[PDB]
Amino acid sequence: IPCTLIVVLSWVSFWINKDAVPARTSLGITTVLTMTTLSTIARKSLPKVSYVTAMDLFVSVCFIFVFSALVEYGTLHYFVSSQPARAAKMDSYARIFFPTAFCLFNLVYWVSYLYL
Amino acid sequence: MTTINTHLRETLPKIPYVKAIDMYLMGCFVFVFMALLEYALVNYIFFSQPAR
Ligand SMILES: C=C(C)[C@@H]1[C@H]2OC(=O)[C@@H]1[C@]1(O)C[C@H]3O[C@]34C(=O)O[C@H]2[C@]14C
Repeated sequence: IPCTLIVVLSWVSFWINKDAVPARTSLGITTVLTMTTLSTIARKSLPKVSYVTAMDLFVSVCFIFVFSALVEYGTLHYFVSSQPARAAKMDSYARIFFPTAFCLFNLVYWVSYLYL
Repeated sequence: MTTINTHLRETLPKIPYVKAIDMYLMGCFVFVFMALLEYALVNYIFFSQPAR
């Protein structure tokens, strides 16, 4: 529940205007902070096994997703100066690309790990 | 970097030598520190001449 909440939280940065640079950077980096804090707390439960479980895989995919949102905004801010025609429809693409990719990830993960 | 340093320091004994993970964390910390210091230096000379 908290990791999916943090991912949906990182999603909300797309609805902010692309001109308010401190706003979107602060949202993204604060989200990486909370995801980092949340990662270590969950991992303590089980021992220091060297293989991946279905729970550190989950938090790893969530951390890369938050990271992906932040670096995507980075490329957006880099590209708004070079060509606005490509950076105009980036947020409209992200608003539909991130939730669908996450729901498909959730679908494949939960089906593949509840079939076993 | 500081929060991960604490969450790493809560696990090991107090050994005086530097471990490999300590060297890697210090290298990463120094790289982030140098990036921020580099931004400071490029923010200082920014007004005198914008080419630099
Ligand atoms: C992005 C900003 C404004 C700063 C940065 O750090 C700060 O201290 C500022 C703050 O506004 C308040 C604090 O939560 C912050 C954070 O850690 O990241 C950011 C947040 C949001």
